Amino acid sequence: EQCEEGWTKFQGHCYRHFPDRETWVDAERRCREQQSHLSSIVTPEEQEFVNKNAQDYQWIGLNDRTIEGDFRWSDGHSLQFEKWRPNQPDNFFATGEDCVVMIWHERGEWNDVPCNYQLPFTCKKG
Amino acid sequence: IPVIDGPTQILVRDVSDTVAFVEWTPPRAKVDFILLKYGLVGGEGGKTTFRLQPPLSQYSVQALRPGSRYEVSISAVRGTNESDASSTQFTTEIDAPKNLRVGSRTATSLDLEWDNSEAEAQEYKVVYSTLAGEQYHEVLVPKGIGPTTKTTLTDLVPGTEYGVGISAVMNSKQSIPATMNARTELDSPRDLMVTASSETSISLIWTKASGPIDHYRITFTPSSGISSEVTVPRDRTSYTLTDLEPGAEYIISITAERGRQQSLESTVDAF
Ligand SMILES: [Ca+2]
Ligand SMILES: [Ca+2]
Ligand SMILES: [Ca+2]
Repeated sequence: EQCEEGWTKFQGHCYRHFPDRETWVDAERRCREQQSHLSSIVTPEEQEFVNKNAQDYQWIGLNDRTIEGDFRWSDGHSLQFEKWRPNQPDNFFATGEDCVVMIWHERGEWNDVPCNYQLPFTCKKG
Repeated sequence: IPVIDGPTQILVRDVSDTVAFVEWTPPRAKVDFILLKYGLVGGEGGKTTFRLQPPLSQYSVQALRPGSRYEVSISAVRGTNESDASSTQFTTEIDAPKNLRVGSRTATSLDLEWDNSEAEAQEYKVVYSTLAGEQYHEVLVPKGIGPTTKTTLTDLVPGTEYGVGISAVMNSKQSIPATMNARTELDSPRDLMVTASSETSISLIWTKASGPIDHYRITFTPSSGISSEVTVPRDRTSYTLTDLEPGAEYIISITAERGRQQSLESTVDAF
């Protein structure tokens, strides 16, 4: 609506990087305590901003936890922009490789990884 | 000689590390209950028996020991007459190690420790990579003596996030891997020293930090509170300060930065 204390505004939505490392479910559960979701990325400009604002490996809201191979945003947005690392997603580890991290030094490109990993994250609401 | 016939063609179709799904085709004629018996093949054993209702042609057996060989049999009883038993053997999968942790982190190494599996594993396969998801490194770690096994991963890139998977190994068989992540520290510049020590300027040298950084940051403090800062690109290995008090007896710190991470400090004095 304008932008709260600790959040910063980009193209209609408000954003907050949390440095504390959490599992993907706990990160998403934290985001939802603030009426929010792990960030979805729908345009290149949003990629660049969310990467540039964090400058760190971080969870985003993309995951294939309910149907293996079928990546979806935690906030229900359709998947219309993708920026995967070479050969990803690959479901490398058969246990729980269903959650997506932004590799910040590689243009913020995405890798699917174990959801039990503990990583920083960015939340997003309107 | 079993008067009455019973259930046959027993099958174990799927097996985790502590669970087996047992399946069989039911007896043709009347039977008032079914017996399912199972236990370790290793003599020091004893069987568990469940009495099941005749409709059932399947049952999930639970709380089994990982990496162990079991016998399972199924039969029928009617009055005082037990039928023939259909029996098969099967082996539970190897369980993944539990409680992975990191101890010492440095710029180029991570110390890992985990609880040994309940199953017999002579070795652990440790598989790792940065989260950028390049090709993985692999390492066989002999089982530690106690309840625990340790290893140290070396020659890692500073300031980066690694994903690690550890599998218990006996024979050609593997448990699924257990996973965790860890961040290496950022490497520090060492041996920052004086080259010149003039009344207006100080020409510093320093041992280059290692691995990918963005820039160095020299902070210089003469008086109690007031402290100023400068930046220096990756390439550089020396800088000259220029705006200072005359012979002011500083103490100067340098640090490497990449993204949100900074390295530990280095320091010498200048007069
Ligand atoms: Ca999955
Ligand atoms: Ca997956
Ligand atoms: Ca992957």
